[PDB]
Amino acid sequence: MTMMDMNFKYCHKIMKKHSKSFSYAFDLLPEDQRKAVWAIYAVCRKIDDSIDVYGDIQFLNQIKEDIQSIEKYPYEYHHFQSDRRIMMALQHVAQHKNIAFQSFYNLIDTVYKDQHFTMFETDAELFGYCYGVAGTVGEVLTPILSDHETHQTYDVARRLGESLQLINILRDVGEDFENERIYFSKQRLKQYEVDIAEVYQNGVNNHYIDLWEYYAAIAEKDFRDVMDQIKVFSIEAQPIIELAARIYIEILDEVRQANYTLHERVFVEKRKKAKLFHEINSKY
Repeated sequence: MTMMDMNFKYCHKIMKKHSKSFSYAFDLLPEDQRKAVWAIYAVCRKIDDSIDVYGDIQFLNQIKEDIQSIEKYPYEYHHFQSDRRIMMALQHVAQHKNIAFQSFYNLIDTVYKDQHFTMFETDAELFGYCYGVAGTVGEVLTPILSDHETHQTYDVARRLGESLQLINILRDVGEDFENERIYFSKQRLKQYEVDIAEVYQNGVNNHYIDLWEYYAAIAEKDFRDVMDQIKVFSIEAQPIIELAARIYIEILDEVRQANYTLHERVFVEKRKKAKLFHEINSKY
């Protein structure tokens, strides 16, 4: 194990700890590609989690300065201020692949703003947030998952990232509420006559189910549109992205099977993930 291997193994640890679903799928990529995904995913996770280190923006400002250093001087040695293992790995990736730095900055800007979170007035604001925290991740991963990127490649990766984030929102309604966050928009909540605190206390009801399904239908349609355009990705990445996506679509059914509970985090069994891989791998 070289020092750089240690850095990437740490990024893998971070990715697998945060999401068994994505790790299950992306770890199937060829070695050089999966390591780049681990590094990009790990940087985005550190950014997403940064405010709670001390309780303010210090660490986030350091992550940003580190990324700016890599962008400006990819081939110079930097004494990183945030997490050296992750930044050394990101820099290693940047030395070999085009990295969309402004997408990392859009993500950082979204996380800074989330400090002053106020509910979204409309679905456009919710979808803007999905872009900021997840469509940006799809954008940064685009060159790793495709041989020749076009605006189309980025558009499909961005839409996949945003769809996955909407599924995350649909799975986490209860845990997010506990953490003083409601992502459904005020407009849609008013329209469907739903109060999340009231549902967290009293259980599901038809108004809530209708609202949840309204968003689930949007995620499912976007998923279909991404699958229809899967050929923008490299031949090796195609079944991996289809698997990652199918596992997430499956979380929606797990929520329905659990009667839309706001009191536990549902999940797709590892054994079920393997079943989905078999079904897709047989098509390829």
